[PDB]
Amino acid sequence: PGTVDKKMVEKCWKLMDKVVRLCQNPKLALKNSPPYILDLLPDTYQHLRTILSRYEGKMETLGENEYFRVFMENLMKKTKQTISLFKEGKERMYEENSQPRRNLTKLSLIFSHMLAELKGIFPSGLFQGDTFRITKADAAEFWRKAFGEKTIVPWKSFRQALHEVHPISSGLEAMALKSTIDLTCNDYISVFEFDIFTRLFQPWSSLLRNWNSLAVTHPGYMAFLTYDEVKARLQKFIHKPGSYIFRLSCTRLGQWAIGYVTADGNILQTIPHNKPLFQALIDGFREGFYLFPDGRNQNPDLTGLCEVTQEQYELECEMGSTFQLCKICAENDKDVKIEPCGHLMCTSCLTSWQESEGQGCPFCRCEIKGTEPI
Ligand code: NA
Ligand SMILES: [Zn+2]
Ligand SMILES: [Zn+2]
Repeated sequence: PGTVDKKMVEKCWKLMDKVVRLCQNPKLALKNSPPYILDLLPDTYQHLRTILSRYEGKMETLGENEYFRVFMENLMKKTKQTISLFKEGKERMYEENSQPRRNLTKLSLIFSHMLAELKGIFPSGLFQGDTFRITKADAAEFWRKAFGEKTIVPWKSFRQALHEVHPISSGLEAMALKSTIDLTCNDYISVFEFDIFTRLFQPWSSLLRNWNSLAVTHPGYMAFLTYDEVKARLQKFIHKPGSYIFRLSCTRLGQWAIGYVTADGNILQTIPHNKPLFQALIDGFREGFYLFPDGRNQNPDLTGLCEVTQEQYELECEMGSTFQLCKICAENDKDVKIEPCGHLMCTSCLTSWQESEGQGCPFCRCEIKGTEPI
């Protein structure tokens, strides 16, 4: 990734301007709900101006900073990808539920994560990547031992280092993990992304089993939603007290929020504090609040996560080995992803479901907007 100079910054601002103008189109009728691309790109522009200001008469130093170089390459690639999406999408961009339009939401989330990361690494415009404080102590010790004060690490190197303490036992597991951690979708892991991941999937001692059981195999997991989208989803279960879902929030990375239907006709949400999510969900099940994930009658049993020992390493190795298998047949490897639910399976099981007249996704019955080969 090349040195950042005045010309490159100029080209990025023009590319951002084009994306903003494409997204102002009244026919898209974007609601200002997060991630709101019409605020994010102006806000990213503004924070870059703050950086450039702090580095006035020091552009040669800023322009060589590795994080900054990688960020500006990604900003240019992501804006070009968004412009390309409109060009190829044509009138489908105006269909609220088209895949092109859902792809715009995905890019908008990425722009949101990129701005959060930039603000975290350049608070007030000054590079502070090398003094970034990782929240969880074990995760912080891991990063320092493997990487020192580095702000970003190529995925290939991050994987090899993490594997030494938390085995990544299969290629498919690695791809799923990368999609979870690499928020900015650029094949680098920053200290900021690592901080987020290790807060979400604490405790460190069972990191990857926590991730699998919360983000892969749990029907209550909604990934990034707004609170209005959570309420909209649970309102369908307003007459089933104990129905619950849990989500990430693009405006507050590193935290979970659990929405649930009460016994009195209300929907509330709780942000768990000083408690891993799985313990929050065990407690809430026992207490009668979190009974029916996404309104389903069956709730996962997370107590196997209760207690890096040698035993943890072996449990994670086994989970990672089984990860690649399609869980409908338990025979073929996963090789297709359903959109928009994101569930993975083999194409044999998808076909069999469809040939039997089965509707929507074989796991969750969500309508299939498209599929993507793995
Ligand atoms: Na990244
Ligand atoms: Zn299968
Ligand atoms: Zn599904």
